[PDB]
Amino acid sequence: MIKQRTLKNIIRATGVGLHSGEKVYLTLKPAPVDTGIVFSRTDLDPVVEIPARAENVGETTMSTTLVKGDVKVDTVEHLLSAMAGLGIDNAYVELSASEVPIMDGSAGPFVFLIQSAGLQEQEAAKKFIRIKREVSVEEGDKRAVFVPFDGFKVSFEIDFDHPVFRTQQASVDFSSTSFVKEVSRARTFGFMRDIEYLRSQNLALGGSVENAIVVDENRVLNEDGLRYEDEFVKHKILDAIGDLYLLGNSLIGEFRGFKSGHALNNQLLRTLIADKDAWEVVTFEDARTAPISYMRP
Ligand SMILES: O=C(NC[C@H]1C[C@@H](NC(=O)[C@@H]2C[C@H](F)CN2)CN1C(=O)C1CC1)c1ccc(C#Cc2ccc(CN3CCOCC3)cc2)c(F)c1
Ligand SMILES: [Zn+2]
Repeated sequence: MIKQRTLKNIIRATGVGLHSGEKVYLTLKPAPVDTGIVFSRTDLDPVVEIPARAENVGETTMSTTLVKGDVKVDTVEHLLSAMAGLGIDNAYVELSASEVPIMDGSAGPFVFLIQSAGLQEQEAAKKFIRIKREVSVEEGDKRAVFVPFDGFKVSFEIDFDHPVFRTQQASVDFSSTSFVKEVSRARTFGFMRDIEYLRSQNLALGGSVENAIVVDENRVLNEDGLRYEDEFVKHKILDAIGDLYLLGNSLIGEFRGFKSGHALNNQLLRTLIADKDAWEVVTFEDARTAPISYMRP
């Protein structure tokens, strides 16, 4: 029987918000069965908790933000990506400030910290959202789709008219490939002319070559370049896996992104949730016949 997972031990990390530039103390705690991923602003009195669910997603343009009243948690997608990748169902994420720390701009540091601490199987069936019908959303030339698939796979395409863009297309079947190996280390990227604008608007305050691929007109400015030839589209898949986990359960299905980002990802989740014909919740009493498997805890 495929069991729910939480953390074996507490994880503590320190970092900077990409946008806020604020120093932030992060604590990941075990949580009981059927808790889900709950973010917790522990710098406030009282403490403000926000389940990492589609219903709590704020209307911002820079990253995935969770909101309850006018309290926010910015840039949740890379951490939620790591949680999704390692099959963590239940955890409390405590933050000393409004923004998840950016770390190296990937999920690599999160997956390392979590796998260092280890994982704990819990005595309850892991619940999955199975895609039963195609659900798509469009806005201009951008598309995001859910397709039925006996497993979990993400296909992504970006199309920048830019000398730096390499393959802009990638597909990964996670039933037969590591989230860790393939996608976790893939860093966010910023173009010089966007970074200049965002800086002029007091955004990108934490950004550096240490936590982002910096792309001018022609080339990566980072001194050690790219971690993968296809790091850009790999990072888009990382962002998708993070937004997909706002469903609050691992997906049995395929996601296809074409020039998609968090706004359209959020639109897809909300239409999927609304269309109960297109999805159901399943458990697996026998992992040997399940279409997905997880790493030894
Ligand atoms: O939002 C940024 N990139 C968005 C990229 C990545 C991807 N989205 C994601 O990954 C989502 C969104 C979040 F990124 C996380 N998940 C999709 N996407 C796009 O579609 C872009 C074409 C629009 C971004 C990244 C780094 C910095 C940065 C920075 C920075 C600022 C200053 C300096 C200092 N420089 C020193 C040298 O002289 C210039 C300044 C260095 C880096 C920044 F200001 C902005
Ligand atoms: Zn990202």
